[PDB]
Amino acid sequence: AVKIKLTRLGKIRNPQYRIIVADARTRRDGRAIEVIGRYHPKEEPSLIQIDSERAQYWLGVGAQPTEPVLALLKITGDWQKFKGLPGAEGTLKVKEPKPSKLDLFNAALAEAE
Amino acid sequence: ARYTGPATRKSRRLGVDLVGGDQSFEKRPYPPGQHGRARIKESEYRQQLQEKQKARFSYGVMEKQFRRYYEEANRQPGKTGDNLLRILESRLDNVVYRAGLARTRRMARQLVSHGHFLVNGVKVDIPSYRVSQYDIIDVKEKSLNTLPFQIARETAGERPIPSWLQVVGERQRILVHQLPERAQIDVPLTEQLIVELYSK
Amino acid sequence: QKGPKYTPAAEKPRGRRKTAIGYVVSDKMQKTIVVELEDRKSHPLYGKIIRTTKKVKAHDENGEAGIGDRVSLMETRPLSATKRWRLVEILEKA
Amino acid sequence: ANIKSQIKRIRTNERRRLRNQSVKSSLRTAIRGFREAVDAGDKDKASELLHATSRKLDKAASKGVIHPNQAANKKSALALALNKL
RNA sequence: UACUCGAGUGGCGAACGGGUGAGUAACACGUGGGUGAUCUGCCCUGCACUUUGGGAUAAGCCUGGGAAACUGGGUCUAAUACCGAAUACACCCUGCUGGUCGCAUGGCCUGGUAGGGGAAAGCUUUUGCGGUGUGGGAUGGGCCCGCGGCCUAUCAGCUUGUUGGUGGGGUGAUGGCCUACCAAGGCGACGACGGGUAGCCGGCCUGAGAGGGUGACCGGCCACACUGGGACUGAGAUACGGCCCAGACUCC
Repeated sequence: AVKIKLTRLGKIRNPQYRIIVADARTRRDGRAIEVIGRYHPKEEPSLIQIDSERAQYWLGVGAQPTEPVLALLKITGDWQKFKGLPGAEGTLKVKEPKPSKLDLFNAALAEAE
Repeated sequence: ARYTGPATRKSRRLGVDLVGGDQSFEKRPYPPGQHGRARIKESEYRQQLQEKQKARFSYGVMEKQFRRYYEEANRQPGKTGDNLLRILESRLDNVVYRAGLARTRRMARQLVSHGHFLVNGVKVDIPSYRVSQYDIIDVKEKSLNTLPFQIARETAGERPIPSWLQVVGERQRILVHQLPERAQIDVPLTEQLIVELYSK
Repeated sequence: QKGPKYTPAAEKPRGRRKTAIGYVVSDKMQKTIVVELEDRKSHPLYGKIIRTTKKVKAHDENGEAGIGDRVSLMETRPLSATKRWRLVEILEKA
Repeated sequence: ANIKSQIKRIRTNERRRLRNQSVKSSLRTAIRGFREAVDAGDKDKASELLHATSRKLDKAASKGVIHPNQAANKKSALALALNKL
């Protein structure tokens, strides 16, 4: 089937995966049809970007993901947004944005003087 | 592979104060050796060579890494010579030298080499780190009991601090506010001949 | 509750074949003619605009077309080997 | 020969081929008889054997032995030459 | 005893993946199209269903033959395997016919219509799995065309299944793809027919730029699997770790 997959990218230590929707007879880093999301596990809260509408489309036409992707879609609620069991419940931890460069250096200035 | 030879050597060769306290330079500005008195041929090439020679020997970097910085400089949208110089001045060790915590350019290189700084929560034993705007350079913990550096922080009356630096730290905490620009730098030979050489 | 057994298929735009417009040279076979089509390209190195020549063999079920004509043609599925086009209408007589 | 699944698959395909050779041979007998009927002009026997051959083609395609498009071209030729004779 | 499981039947996968670039100057590749000229297991989506009947055998057991590889017969057992029959009348063959869009054959209105046929399988005690035909999807592909990409007339004639047509056969489909027959036609100076070399491309290197060289890695196509052919099964096979045959080569 047209399985919704993760494909590897990057370098030897820190992988970064792209969420693709392609045929099962492809290879691990081969040709695709549509890159639709991604997933950066190497940091602990693990960035996840998922174009929801297009994933819903591909689940409608007759895709069939694998277990890890299904886990991600259930996290975000995309599977739950397709099946409506409780509702389309976002469990997604957007990462804690950090004190920016400007605020940092202004804090330095106002603290030191 | 860091340089190792005498600072006096290149100094007597090309004839510039770069170290500052070089009484052998004052005593013998002529080049050294058996034909140290002898006369040299002039050209465009010799001048354009001597330019980068002086610059990169002042700052420690090597020819090829200077060429990498050059590739970035003419990759910029600005103009090659002066933006190369801004790139080249953006180094960590040169910033702290102009802050004046260190006696020699070798000494600033050595300080940053041995990991004696502590930048925004990470040890940085990187003698070529690039410092953009708004970089809070704190110094590490054990920095206190370095004896010649105690004397340094106490009576640092050597070459002044330029405009684009400052210290707002009782712990000798040096900070960037703007970047260097050539109108205010006023350092030896300008990089137009360098541009013409590397784009020969 | 019982869904519809049937569902019509989406409206598909039946594609637009090309046409070519040439001068007939022969009907010395049966039900087919040879047409010397022409195209103005540019030489992709020296930029000059170039007239070229192209034989193309066509077909008519009723044998309307003679020699020394100006026709309209349309592409279609292969009628047979080295037959690929068809006549539309004898277009500017002579 | 070296994979055991392939060994099992060998003997399996041998069985299958045998079956399908017999199927096709039977169908070929049917059409040969029909053509001979048409060719001698037993229009009665033409239909009386066409019915047989047609059911035979239908259940040939139904077993997936041959494709319904093929079976349809066959039946079409039969029906047309019966209409002409 | 079945948690389980040697071997066996039965499915399913094995055609993907992985490698090489000898051949190939070819719609093989790249781009842009066409299909009223086509197939699609699997995944999903819908609709209607899933009835009945039957034989035999592998294994196992007995035994023979051969050095082994392996084969033979007698006996016996089972099914989602094989074989029947009955429905479907959504599908398919043909006849008559209304409308409609066309780009010609034609396509469409599950068009109507006299009429002929075609399906299937049961296990399960636990998130429960299935099976049949049928329409609509999505994915994969097969076919054709335009166009672009080396050297060489110290390679000028080439062509007889070649060129068009008729009737048939053939494939999933158009088609000299094959068949008997009718005409003699076709290709070529814009380089046929030949020879030499060579996998193609996104790309890589250089260059101010054009352009030239070039096809490491990675990604996508093509072709190949000791040499040369062929077919099978099957949704789908250059069927690398399948078959057959003829060689060559190594072993018993």
